[PDB]
Amino acid sequence: EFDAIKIALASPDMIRSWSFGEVKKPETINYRTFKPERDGLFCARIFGPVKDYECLCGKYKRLKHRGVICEKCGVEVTQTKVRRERMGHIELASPTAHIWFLKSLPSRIGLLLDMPLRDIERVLYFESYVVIEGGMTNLERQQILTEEQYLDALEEFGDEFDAKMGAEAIQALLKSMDLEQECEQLREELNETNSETKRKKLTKRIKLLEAFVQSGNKPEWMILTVLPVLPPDLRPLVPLDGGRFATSDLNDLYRRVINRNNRLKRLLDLAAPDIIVRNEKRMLQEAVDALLDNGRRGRAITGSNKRPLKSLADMIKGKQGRFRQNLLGKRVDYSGRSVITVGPYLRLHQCGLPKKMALELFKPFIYGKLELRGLATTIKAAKKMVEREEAVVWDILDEVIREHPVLLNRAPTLHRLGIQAFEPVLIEGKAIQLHPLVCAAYNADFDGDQMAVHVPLTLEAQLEARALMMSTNNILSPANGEPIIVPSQDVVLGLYYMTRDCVNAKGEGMVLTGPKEAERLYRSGLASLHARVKVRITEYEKDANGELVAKTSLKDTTVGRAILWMIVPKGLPYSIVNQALGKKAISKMLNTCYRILGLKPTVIFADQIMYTGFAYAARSGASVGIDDMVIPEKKHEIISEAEAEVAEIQEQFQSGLVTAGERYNKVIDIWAAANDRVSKAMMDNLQTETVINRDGQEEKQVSFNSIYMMADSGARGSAAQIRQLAGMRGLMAKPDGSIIETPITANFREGLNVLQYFISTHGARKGLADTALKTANSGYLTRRLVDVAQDLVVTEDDCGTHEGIMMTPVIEGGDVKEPLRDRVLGRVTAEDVLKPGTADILVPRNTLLHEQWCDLLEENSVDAVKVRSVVSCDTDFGVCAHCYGRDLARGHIINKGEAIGVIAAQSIGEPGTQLTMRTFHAAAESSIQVKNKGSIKLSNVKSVVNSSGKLVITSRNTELKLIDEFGRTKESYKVPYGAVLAKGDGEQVAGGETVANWDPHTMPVITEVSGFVRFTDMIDGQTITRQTDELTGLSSLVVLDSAERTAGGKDLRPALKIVDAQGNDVLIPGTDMPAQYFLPGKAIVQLEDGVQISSGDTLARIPQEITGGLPRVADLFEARRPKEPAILAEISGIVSFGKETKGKRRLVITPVDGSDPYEEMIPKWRQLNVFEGERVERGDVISDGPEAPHDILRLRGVHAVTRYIVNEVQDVYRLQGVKINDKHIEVIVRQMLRKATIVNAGSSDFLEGEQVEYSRVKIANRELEANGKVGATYSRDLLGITKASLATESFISAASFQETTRVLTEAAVAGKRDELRGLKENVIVGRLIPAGTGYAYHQDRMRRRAA
Amino acid sequence: ARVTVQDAVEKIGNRFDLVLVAARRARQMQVGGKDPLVPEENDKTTVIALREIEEGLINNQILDVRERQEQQEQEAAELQAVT
Amino acid sequence: HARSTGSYSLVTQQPLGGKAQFGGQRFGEMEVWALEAYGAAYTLQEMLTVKSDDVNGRTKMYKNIVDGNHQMEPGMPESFNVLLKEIRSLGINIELEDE
RNA sequence: UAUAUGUCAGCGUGU
DNA sequence: ACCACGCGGGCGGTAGCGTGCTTTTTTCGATCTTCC
DNA sequence: GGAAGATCGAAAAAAGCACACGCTGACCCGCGTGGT
Ligand SMILES: [Mg+2]
Ligand SMILES: [Zn+2]
Ligand SMILES: [Zn+2]
Repeated sequence: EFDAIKIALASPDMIRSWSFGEVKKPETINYRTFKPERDGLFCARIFGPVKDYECLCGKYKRLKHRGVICEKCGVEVTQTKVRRERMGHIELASPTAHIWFLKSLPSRIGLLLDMPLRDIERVLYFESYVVIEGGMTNLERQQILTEEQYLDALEEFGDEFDAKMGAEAIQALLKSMDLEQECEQLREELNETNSETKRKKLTKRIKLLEAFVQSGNKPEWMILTVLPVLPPDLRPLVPLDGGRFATSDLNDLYRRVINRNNRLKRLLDLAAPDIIVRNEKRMLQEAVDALLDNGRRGRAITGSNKRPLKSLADMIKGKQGRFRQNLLGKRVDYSGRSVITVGPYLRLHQCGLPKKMALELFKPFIYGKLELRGLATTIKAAKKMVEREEAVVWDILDEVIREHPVLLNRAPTLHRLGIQAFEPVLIEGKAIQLHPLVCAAYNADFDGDQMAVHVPLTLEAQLEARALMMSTNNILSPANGEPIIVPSQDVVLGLYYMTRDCVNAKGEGMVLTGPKEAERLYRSGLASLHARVKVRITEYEKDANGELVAKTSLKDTTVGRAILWMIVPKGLPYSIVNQALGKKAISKMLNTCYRILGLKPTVIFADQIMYTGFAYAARSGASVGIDDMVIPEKKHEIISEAEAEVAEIQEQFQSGLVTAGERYNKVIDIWAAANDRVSKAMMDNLQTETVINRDGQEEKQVSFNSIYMMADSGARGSAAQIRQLAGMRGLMAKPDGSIIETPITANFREGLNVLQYFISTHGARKGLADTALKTANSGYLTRRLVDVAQDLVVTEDDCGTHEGIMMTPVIEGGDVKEPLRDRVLGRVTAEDVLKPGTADILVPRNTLLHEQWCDLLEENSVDAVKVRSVVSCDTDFGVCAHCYGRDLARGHIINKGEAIGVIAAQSIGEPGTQLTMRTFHAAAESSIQVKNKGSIKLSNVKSVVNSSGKLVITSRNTELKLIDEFGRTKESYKVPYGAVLAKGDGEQVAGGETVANWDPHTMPVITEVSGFVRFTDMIDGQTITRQTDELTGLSSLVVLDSAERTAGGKDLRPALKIVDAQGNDVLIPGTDMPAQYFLPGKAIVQLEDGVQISSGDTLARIPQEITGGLPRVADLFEARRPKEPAILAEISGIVSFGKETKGKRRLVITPVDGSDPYEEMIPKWRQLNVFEGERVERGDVISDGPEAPHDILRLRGVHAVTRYIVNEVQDVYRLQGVKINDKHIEVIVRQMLRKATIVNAGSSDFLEGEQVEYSRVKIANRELEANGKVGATYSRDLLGITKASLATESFISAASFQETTRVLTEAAVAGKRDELRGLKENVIVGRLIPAGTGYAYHQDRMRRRAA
Repeated sequence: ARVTVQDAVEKIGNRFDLVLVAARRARQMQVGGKDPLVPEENDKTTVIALREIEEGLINNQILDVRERQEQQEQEAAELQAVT
Repeated sequence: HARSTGSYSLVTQQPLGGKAQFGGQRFGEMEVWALEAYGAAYTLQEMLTVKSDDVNGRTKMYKNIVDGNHQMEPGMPESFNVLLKEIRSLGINIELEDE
């Protein structure tokens, strides 16, 4: 019906056009008869009849009189629903300013009138005068005059100047001005001006003027003369007990406005004095402001409840506004809610629904079936029968729920799997029965959790539930591709107990014909479940053709394993069950079953596994007792030894040999060692406590202790918890993070005294408080991510782009967190991968890397692979399947129409709770040590050989890589400047050897040539001081910076020169400039004048001197500037220091051949890594510190900033052991990089300084190039998630997120038109979203619009 | 009965237009009074449509061809009645 | 709690909330995002229009279900109309373009 | 399905 | 002379809304420093 | 050599602060002022 939504400010004529009448009285209800009053807020003549097809007077009360207006009372005879649409208007006696265009920064009135907002407020609220027309006098036009100044001007000139006071003056000023003349004058002033602040103000005003001119808006329309009113049905008077009626804030505000307007009218008609009418006008303006926005200016008007009333703006914005409370989310019918219990008999696709819930939810279906089958003749009869709960009603209910899926959803819907479709099964009781295997997907436990159920109605919804949202379809996590259906607590324990062996059990050593005989023997009691026997196993394997071929053989196994083999499908081998089946073993067996056979056999196998595990866990009867937590007999001895050691340390400290800090460190180390020894002894005792007499000989076997069985099987518990149960609790930390000297040496089996419990309460409370406070931050971050990535869907198959990002394994000096296989798994390559050293292709250009391709890549020792990335997708208004990659939920490539952005946002947001928010809390090693054996490679290094033959680094950014024999870069290290090298490039090294040593305390100055040292331009007492040492007494020279040096020493630059025997400088090898080394401030020199030095000798020494998980993730995704950002070189060239001003250092970068327009003002306390005359490239660190993402994008490109962001986010998430694919982070990064600022206008019409969408620039450039014209140059800009979300083409999405007032004001001023492209806009409107099954339908619309 | 739709998904190949095709077939059975191409094992309309989609008897092209044939025969019948 | 069809709100014409008064569960923002993660286009449309706001849609859906036809008419949700009227009550004009 | 007449605060529960 | 609409609704005090959050934007006053 | 543009820092203002569910309390009223 409609294709787009247009928003603009309303003219008084159009406002009058909307209204069906004029409201002139504040009366609402007679309160004697409930008929509405005439000409009031509730009026039948203006808005509509109260009753359907009835007249207020009562002359006409039938459909036959439809559309004819009565003459006695003037009430049209239509449906009463017209009261929801018809509006009215109020004719203000005096003009009133609109608050949304008044106090919403930037102030539109102030910006357009170019005069301060406080002057606007003063003249508007009737406190001063402003001149509409200055005239031929000294008074300027836009001059603000107070009362006595106005009187002086009036007595000076009676009528030469015309000054008014109030909103009428503002309206006259807005109307008198000319938009085109002002715009051209502003443009010609901006062309000649040069001030940056003036340029910004002028361009902002130019943008506002152009927006006003292009649209049909008029400035005078920003001052209200006619006030629209809401339809009565949208502000109803809710009836209450008796004659009381519910109060509505909007009604009170409208009544106050009407009363003020009537009083002003009666004062104007009576020719009241100026003071009274001015006060009335001011109070009317305040009332209108309160109606539009209560708390925007001044104190909000309070009602009878001693609280501010809800204005029009208050009920549209915010979390409780119409956008977020009734449009994006809403209450639905055919829904219920109940607690959840566990149903062990249910299948993976089934759920248990109570009879009453199903009867209530499926009522219309029961009515229809009863009417069809003839048990009832009318709807009333069916209602009575279902109320009486007849026998046939139950049969009908069973019939209607045979294959009708129901959507089960938990209250926190963190990710996609929070709502799933299940087949209902009628059950008694009052609690919903949920399948255990899906609980991990729901993050639901049976401790009192509740779930909601929804009933799809149409055939399409049922088919989507069956095919898309069914439980069986959801088997892999979309976040990382890991399986989501794994046994957790009892299945694992049962399978572990069943698949175990005892060295001497009942019926051991016998031979069985097959698994059936084993089951018969176990059930008959003639054999034990752990008896080691030999059974005849027939296993089927898949050949090359896929046919199943059987192999029958005698296998040495246990009775339990043979019994479990019965439920294993035919295609699987016997090696999976011939072992103790823990959680990992069961997960691996399920993965193999899924990989070999398919989906349905995997589901059946999982159900059978759950049933068998539950049954045999029940049969085992495993229980936990006080005797199961065995305390080692050596714990007392270890504790006594530790106490003796700490007593000796305390005695040494009292003697004075060791100070407090090192004594505390040694005590902590001793207690940690004691705890480790106790834990090791307890684990050794527990793991093999059981000893069995086999043939009269004692034999050691794995213990059958229930606690140890639970720990080993992986059901519940871990090493730390078992250690706390049976060993000492270890050291504990104070709330500030400091470790307490005395640890908790008491087991949980034993008694913890009061002090130990009080100590542990600190950590317990800290953890609980962090968990409680994490939820709000996680939810806010998830909402921001969902918004910023709501409109991204797959709309194409292949861009054809040859660009992409290069993926390599991540290593930081000792560890390989993520090998290449996981990084490049399921991603389409961007270029042919050449075989290393042969220049032969290994994989084609556009092949998706599945498991076989990854195996081929890893077997050929490939380190770097360039793959297509979402951030490099050439598709506009969406991405492509090839550039995105394989879908993580389904192994195949992703399909068109999938909402990748929402999935990515949910996948990132969901593990937010697992992170940490509260901040937590030796010196850095001075040398680099190699942990493996391989070659050494040096990257970005300009080194020199010293006198001893060692190599010293003269480059700031130097990479030292340890490479294995296969060419894989196993280790990476960052070598600092002025670092000596034990071994050079290309030389093999042994494990544990040290290859680089350096001093981090101070930075030295290294000479690249050898010769005598000559001094240049230092004088004692001006630039250098020769200070004697405290003990040696040698006079070393210290250079003072600009703070200490005098004016005479300002231009004196200290320098050291390397000279030969002649006495002149030695020319630098490869550089015409001679060897000069300038000494910066606070530089200490030890060598004396004329001392011969070799290459690499240190001329002088310069002395040299976080956030948790969720805050760091939020800062990274918001592109927040760090407190002390690293200073980077904008352009490549030589460095030079200029004159110092403002307590700052001047930096000049001189390119080899280019111009020199770039200068920098480094803060004084910021350390300078670069020297006086070194060469630096683009994106080179001048001052150490955190790197601002904007600087990285500006100086290194999109790929570099994307890599930095994904690396930081992945590091933060991996610190907590969370696996998230990089596709989601890349999608978020691409969504952040959506705007670009022009540089050269070119043939395009874009303004030079304008910032516009990147897709629009790309389309315009493509169109211009297609015609042979020239394009436009652009620079991409980085925006935060909220900033990018607000700055989007669709104003509906921006207004529904946050800052609704500002977004709506800007859209109204600019006259923006929003086309309904995206998920949020279509959800708000109510049509099908352009994603998923509806996506194709939307394409049809795109086909119809073109035709 | 039906527990998974993987074979139907691979028969269609997208899993998004499969829902649309199954919905069209189910509407044809339930509203148009058509007859299933598979034995009716008391299953629901959607399950029957998916089951008959699984063995390749129903797809978008087949449904379009049958609709075109029905339209042409109805047009021929009404033209003969008019004449 | 369980409700097929019951009383509706006045201003928004949406199902009431709570168990003391017959009301429906709230399909919040997170559930909408989860549905958008799937295909779930028709399910979302029926949750937003047929089941909550579209009064004509509600009547037609109930009649169709009673008549044995599982087909829905999307229609126009009343919440959007209420929001449009609320914005129009200010000095801002917002309208739907048929072009 | 349209039924009898629901809006704001404060407090609490589970993730 | 008593009384029912009415209306706005803030406590406290020569007014101003503050005392234990974080981030972003704008504004102005003071200081510098650039240059013709 | 002093006016104007650039810079620094303090201050003021605005906007944000997860989801779902349950319960209870209020939905008058008091001066005041002209109408009678
Ligand atoms: Mg729980
Ligand atoms: Zn009448
Ligand atoms: Zn692409």
